[PDB]
Amino acid sequence: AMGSTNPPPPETSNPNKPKRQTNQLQYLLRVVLKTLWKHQFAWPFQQPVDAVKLNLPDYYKIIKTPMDMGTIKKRLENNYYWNAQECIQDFNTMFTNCYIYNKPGDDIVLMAEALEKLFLQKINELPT
Amino acid sequence: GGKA
Repeated sequence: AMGSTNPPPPETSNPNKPKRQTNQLQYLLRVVLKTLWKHQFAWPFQQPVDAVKLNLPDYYKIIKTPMDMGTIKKRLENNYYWNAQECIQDFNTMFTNCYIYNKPGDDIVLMAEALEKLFLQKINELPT
Repeated sequence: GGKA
C-alpha cells in the first residue's frame, strides 16, 4: 500500500505486571486455546491482522485495541495473566474487533462465530 | 470476494 505499516503487536510479556498460574488459566491454554487453535477456521486469527498484506489500510483506523489468538497464546505460555477473566476478555476483544470491522454474513464473521461458539462451549466447563 |  506504499509506506503502509502495521502497528507493533500487543505485548506478550511485562516483567512489572503481576502474574499467576491458576487452574483456570491452565485450562484456558490446555483446553480452550488448543481447541480453537486447531479449528478449520482458526487461521485468520492465529496472528495479528496484517493490514499491509491483506491491503486493509483502514483496519487500524477502526480497530484501536487489536487482539488475536497468536497474542493470547504467547500470553498464556508466558504466564502474562493474573486471572482467567483477563484472558477471556482478550478473546472477546478479538471477536468484537472482527464483528466491528466486517459485516454480518462475511466469511470472516462466520469463521469468528464458529470459533466463538466453540469458545463458549469450552468456557462453560471452566473449573472454579 | 473481500474483507474491505
